[PDB]
Amino acid sequence: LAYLVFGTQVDDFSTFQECIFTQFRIILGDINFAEIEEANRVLGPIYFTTFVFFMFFILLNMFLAIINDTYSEVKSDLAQQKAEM
Amino acid sequence: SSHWGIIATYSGAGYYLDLSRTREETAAQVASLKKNVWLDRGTRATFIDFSVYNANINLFCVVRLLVEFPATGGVIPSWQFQPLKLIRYVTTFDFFLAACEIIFCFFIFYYVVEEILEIRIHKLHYFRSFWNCLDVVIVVLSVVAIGINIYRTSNVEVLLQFLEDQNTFPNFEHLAYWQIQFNNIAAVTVFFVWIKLFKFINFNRTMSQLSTTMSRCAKDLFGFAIMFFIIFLAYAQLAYLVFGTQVDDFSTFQECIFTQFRIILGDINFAEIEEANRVLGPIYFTTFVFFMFFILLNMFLAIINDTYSEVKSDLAQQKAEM
Amino acid sequence: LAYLVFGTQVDDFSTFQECIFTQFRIILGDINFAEIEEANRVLGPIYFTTFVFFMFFILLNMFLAIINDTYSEVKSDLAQQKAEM
Amino acid sequence: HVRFVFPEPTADVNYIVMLTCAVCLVTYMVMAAILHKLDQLDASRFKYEILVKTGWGRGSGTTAHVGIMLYGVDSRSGHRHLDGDRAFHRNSLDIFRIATPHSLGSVWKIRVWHDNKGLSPAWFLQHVIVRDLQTARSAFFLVNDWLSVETEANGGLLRFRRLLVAELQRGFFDKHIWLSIWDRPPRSRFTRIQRATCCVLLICLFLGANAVWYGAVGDSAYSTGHVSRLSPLSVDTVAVGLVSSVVVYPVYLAILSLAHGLSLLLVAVAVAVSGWVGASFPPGVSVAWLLSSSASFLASFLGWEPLKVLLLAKEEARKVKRLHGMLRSLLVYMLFLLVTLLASYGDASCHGHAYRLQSAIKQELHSRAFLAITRSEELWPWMAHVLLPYVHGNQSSPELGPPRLRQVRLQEALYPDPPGPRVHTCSAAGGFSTSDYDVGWESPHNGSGTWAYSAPDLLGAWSWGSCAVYDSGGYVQELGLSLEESRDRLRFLQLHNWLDNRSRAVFLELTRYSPAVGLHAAVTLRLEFPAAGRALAALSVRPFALRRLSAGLSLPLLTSVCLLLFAVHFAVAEARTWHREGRWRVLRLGAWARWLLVALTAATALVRLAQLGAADRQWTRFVRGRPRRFTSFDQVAQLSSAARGLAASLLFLLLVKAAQQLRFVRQWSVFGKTLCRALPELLGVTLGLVVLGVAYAQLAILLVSSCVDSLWSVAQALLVLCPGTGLSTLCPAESWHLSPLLCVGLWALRLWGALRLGAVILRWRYHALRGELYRP
Amino acid sequence: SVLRELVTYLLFLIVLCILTYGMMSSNVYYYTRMMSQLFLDTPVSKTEKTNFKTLSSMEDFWKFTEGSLLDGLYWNLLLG
Ligand SMILES: CCCCCCCC(=O)OC[C@H](COP(=O)([O-])O)OC(=O)CCCCCCC
Ligand SMILES: [Ca+2]
Repeated sequence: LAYLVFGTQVDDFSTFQECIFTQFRIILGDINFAEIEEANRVLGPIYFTTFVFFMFFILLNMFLAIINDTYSEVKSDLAQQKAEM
Repeated sequence: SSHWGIIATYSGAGYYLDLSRTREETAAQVASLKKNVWLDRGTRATFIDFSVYNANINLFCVVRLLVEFPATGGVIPSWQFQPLKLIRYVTTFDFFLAACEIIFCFFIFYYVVEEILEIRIHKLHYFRSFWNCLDVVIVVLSVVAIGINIYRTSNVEVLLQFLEDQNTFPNFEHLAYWQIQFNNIAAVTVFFVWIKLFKFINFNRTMSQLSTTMSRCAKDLFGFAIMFFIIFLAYAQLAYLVFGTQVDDFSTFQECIFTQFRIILGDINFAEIEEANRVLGPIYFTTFVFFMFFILLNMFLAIINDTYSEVKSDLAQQKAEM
Repeated sequence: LAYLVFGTQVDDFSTFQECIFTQFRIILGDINFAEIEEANRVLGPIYFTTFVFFMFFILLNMFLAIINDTYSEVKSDLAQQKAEM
Repeated sequence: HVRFVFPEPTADVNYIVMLTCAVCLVTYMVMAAILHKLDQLDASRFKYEILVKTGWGRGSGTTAHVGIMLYGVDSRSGHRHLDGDRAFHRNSLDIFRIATPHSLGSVWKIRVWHDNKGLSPAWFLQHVIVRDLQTARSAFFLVNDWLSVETEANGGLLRFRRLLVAELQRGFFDKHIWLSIWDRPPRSRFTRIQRATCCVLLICLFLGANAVWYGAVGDSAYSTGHVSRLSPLSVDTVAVGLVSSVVVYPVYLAILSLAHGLSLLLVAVAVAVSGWVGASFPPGVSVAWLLSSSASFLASFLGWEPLKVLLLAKEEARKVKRLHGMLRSLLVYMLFLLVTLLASYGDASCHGHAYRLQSAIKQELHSRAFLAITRSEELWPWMAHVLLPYVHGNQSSPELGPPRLRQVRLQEALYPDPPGPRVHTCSAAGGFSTSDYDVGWESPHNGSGTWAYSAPDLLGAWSWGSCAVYDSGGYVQELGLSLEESRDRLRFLQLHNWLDNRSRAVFLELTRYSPAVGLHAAVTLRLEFPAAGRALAALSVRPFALRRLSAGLSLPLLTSVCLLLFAVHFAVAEARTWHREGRWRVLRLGAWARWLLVALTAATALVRLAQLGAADRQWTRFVRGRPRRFTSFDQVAQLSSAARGLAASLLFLLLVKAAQQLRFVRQWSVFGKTLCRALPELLGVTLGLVVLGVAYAQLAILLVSSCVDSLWSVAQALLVLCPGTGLSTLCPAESWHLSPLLCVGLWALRLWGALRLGAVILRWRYHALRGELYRP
Repeated sequence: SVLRELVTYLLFLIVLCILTYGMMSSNVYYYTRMMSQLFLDTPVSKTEKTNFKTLSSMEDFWKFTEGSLLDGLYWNLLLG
């Protein structure tokens, strides 16, 4: 989506791999957004806001939820098979 | 036609000049315009328009420069450079692209007829799936894009009229407008088509677990997102009312929303917000940061973590017990 | 790996200590990525993307998993063996 | 004629109408949701708890019920079709209790109706033997009187005084549509949402009718604006409200299922028309419209609805009372929210225009050059090059009053320029001169010289500045002579060395006025010089709208008085519940919430009224003489700003409160509870984090002290770990001593991974709260 | 017993948090940075836009050693 929208104006989305790297740098907060918002006034900020929301408030929490559940289950069943037999 | 600039939406009328093909004559014309004062206190907007071709790669470029003079004084410039392709069929790759476009139209017809064959009698409700909604929005966007493309490429009479005599002004603004519209529609359609791929990744017991978790979590995620957005907009309106006349980062409500989203990433500039209000400036920032990272980011985790653990517990208690 | 790849070009990976400190600052969001991509067009972005992904979504979540499991177990044993008489 | 002239001649938008219709629709959307639950929940003391056996007559074998009606002060009840064992046998007594919550009184008003399942009962039922059990709303007095077929024997505890007077007590709070949504008796076909939908439609088309009158049929001589007074004259507001009510009232009776969706379509088109015709409204024709709508509603609530009436087993009643209280709370909160919304968001267009105006004023005053100041004696070319052309130039600059100059003397000279490094920030701080002087320099030779004292006034104090904080006074130089002699006066002041030596700041400030947008602006520049030579610069442009009390009953005045009455109502309601439980009402939200809400509500109105008074005072002072004085509107521009902030703060609280009211949905009630029970844990985590941060911060600040600029690895590993942006980029410039609160927020953004520790706690608590609301 | 330890620790901490105040409140940092700007970033001469922090050649060093260095050493100075 970012490549098709900003692919001829921004220069952080000139190529597909540049889009991937720029998306990885958005997470760490290293972009302008002054050039993203002016290259396209509508559908420009929509991409930014939805990307930030879904990356921070959904996917990171799912990663941590999976890790927490797996660690708890592993500790529980090693404490079950051991010290009880 | 209307433009939708930054301050207002300007009509397609006004007072105009077509310049010359030579530097000397255009310089004389603009000197004459400047001498007999043309821009005065009543001037509200000014446009400059032209185009170039670049025959090496067959691709026109349309350039528009706008300067707005608000009633309160000052100058606001903006610009637009748009490339177009109006002579499509020159090479074999263009014919290949045309064939692919025809294939796309056939695929869209197949999808819509498959949709209507099913919606007719089979499962009259059909809307409690969320995959049918995605299919219908995809086909609606695709047919809109096809209609825009047909309406836009069918007439190029401006280009044909310009090719009669080439000492006139070529008017390509509508073509650029519709090219931008088509690009937006196609990008959104591609995004949704790629999202639709989740319908088929259930090949083992881990994909189904995650999909079930997300489906069972969506409801109460919505329930808490209502509160999250209410608090977000409550902060945004306070920022708009307090800092909206001095900071240029809160000058409009949507800009307040964007700045608040940028604060989460850490892309904040404190050097201007701090002196806009010595009190209620730092208070807003610190309370926003604490209650956004320490409180509201963690309730999402609590909910997701609870539903995932419950899904796994149910799937492991049903199994190995039957 | 970063020292061996970007050692002679970047000036942030000129010495091993600088490599370590630069990685620590990358975790906290102090990316440059311009000379990183200029120095080596492939295997330069690969390092950045893999490092960011693993350090942001996987590796730093295990500390929280350990803390969460310990807190749950402590609370359970303190509230179940006590607060019953 | 003609009477429907085409509206919408422009594109501007009026926010008052949109906000009020949005509020009126949201309140209906929430009221219907609560009323649906109320109706689905109840879709299932007048007497005492003693026996009602009657055995004084025989020959009454017929399976029928009886009705005990007890009227009173808003208390009534019907019959009681219970399930007993006698089942109305041959000459048997029907004694049983009843679930009648009618809280009647011990007055002589009770009706006993004996029906007849076919044959009439010949038994003489005296009364029910009861004296005083729960409320004692009647007495056991024998009647044993027969009535008509399935009729009621009128008694104590067919003239025209009793034919339809019974309806005067029955439908008094039932046909009156307003005060009947929570007072509907059972067995009625109203569904308790119909009586809400109809009244919502009713108020909707009052709003629409008032808007269309004010927008489209003003052809009298135009009936408004030119010959209308904003203040109500009992004709401009009340008379139109009454006629707007009468001309469209009958459709309410006409509409009084599928016929109900057209009601929603009608209200939708009504609000659409109101918004469409509502665009072209002056500020007066909107407050007048609001007052007319309020008057119409008040008329329809007092003098019309009353004139249309002529033609497990114990705790299920707590919920209905709780919901009845909830409705009143909801209406109060909607009204308060509407008042706050009108107070804060009535001039958004002015907000955008003010931002643009201040930006333009800064950028055409060469703000870059002014802040690019190098010393304290080249500002005279600055004034001669960019200031005088900006003021006296024949271009867009309506000044509204000549400029002024007010410098300081400090009554003591200063040392020369410092060789090498200069003063840190504001070194060499002494006193301030306040005595008279003469022309050229401070030396009165005959009397009151040109350099007068110019004593401070009582307005727009200070301006917490770099060196010190002056309030109002200085060396008042008029700098007038608008046409051509302003430059001559500046040259004479420079040549005579007006403020050459011993001069702290300049404090130049005049005015602005944007005739198009309709907003004024106060510009204030200062060139505070800490040391002789190099100087600083600081300018502030405050745009504001000059509205004054003498303009009538403008929207801010109405919102201010409504906020004041809300504040006093909250104050008395809080004082009652404070005095009723005496003392020790502590360790709760309680006072520390109600008192603070009252404080905000009162402060908002008080500051707005003070701003309105100050604006009028300054304006009437300015009209005295224009080419004579300055009048320094700078104070008013401050007050408005403060007022705005206060209102914004108030609205913030209200919005937050709305969130905590989402717990009324059963599945959504957990989120509020969890955050309430994890507070001690979260506070402990924050205390630990801040102690660790203080320790590390003191380590870091005491660790370097060297300025080596080299890889001191042992000392670097601790200091330069997050110092690439923390050492001199996060907030080391001046925020460490100007805004200590901002530093902790800036360092919590950087180290936001630590704040994930809350996820360790909240999660657990959430899990616990899903083990006590599902299984038990 | 715990109260005695608490009060003696608070005394030992209140003495220490003000003993360190006299170490960081001596404005030594201001003097060091004043000297750093005095000696480092001042240009070698008005005709060269270079300073000690951006030296690149031996001739730049010879210019610096007869220039800003002498000005800083010669104009509370020159211990020995
Ligand atoms: C001795 C106390 C140990 C505290 C454990 C801190 C755990 C933690 O920081 O979690 C990682 C945090 C948020 O998660 P992630 O998505 O970035 O991996 O991401 C970050 O850490 C980036 C912020 C920098 C962390 C600074 C460490 C205080
Ligand atoms: Ca389908």
